[PDB]
Amino acid sequence: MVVKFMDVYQRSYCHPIETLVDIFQEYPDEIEYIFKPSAVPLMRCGGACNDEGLECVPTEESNITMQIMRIKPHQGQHIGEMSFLQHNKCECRPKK
Amino acid sequence: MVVKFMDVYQRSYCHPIETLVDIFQEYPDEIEYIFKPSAVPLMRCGGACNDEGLECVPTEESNITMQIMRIKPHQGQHIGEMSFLQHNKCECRPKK
Repeated sequence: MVVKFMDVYQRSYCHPIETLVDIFQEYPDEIEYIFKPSAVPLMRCGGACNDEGLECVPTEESNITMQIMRIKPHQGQHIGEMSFLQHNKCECRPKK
Repeated sequence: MVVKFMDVYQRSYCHPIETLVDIFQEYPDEIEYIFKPSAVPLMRCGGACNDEGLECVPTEESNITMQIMRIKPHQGQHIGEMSFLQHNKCECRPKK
């Protein structure tokens, strides 16, 4: 079959999407660590907007705490809680 | 609460993930066109593997056809069918 355009557009439109997010990218100051897993799944805004003058951005957010394996040379592996930001609501906004 | 490590790793482990994929990326030979929506959601392999000599790749795939709006600046627009690859099964394999 074929997905009809209106259906394709609505499902591709700006909304919260579970996304794999690199841990080190979120915690840029932890330069001595390697994390396992290296990326975790987090709800993040993504998708289209009606006119190019707009971008998909969060209008509501919250945090989630996860146990992450933190590995630094000579310190063996540690399992530690790390907090990550999630997007609960998304809307199209003018590119500032 | 806190998501326990075993669950964190399991949810982060190589598997098919609904991913927003840039159409022009899947069809880089379609220069003249602006697609709308510019990206669509497709199931794509993503996630961690146990050791770094491995990468998450598809081991079963399929196709999905969607009606996409094709725009040629100052030339009008057409709604047309476009085929996209989908990943149905993923596995961690050597980075040959």
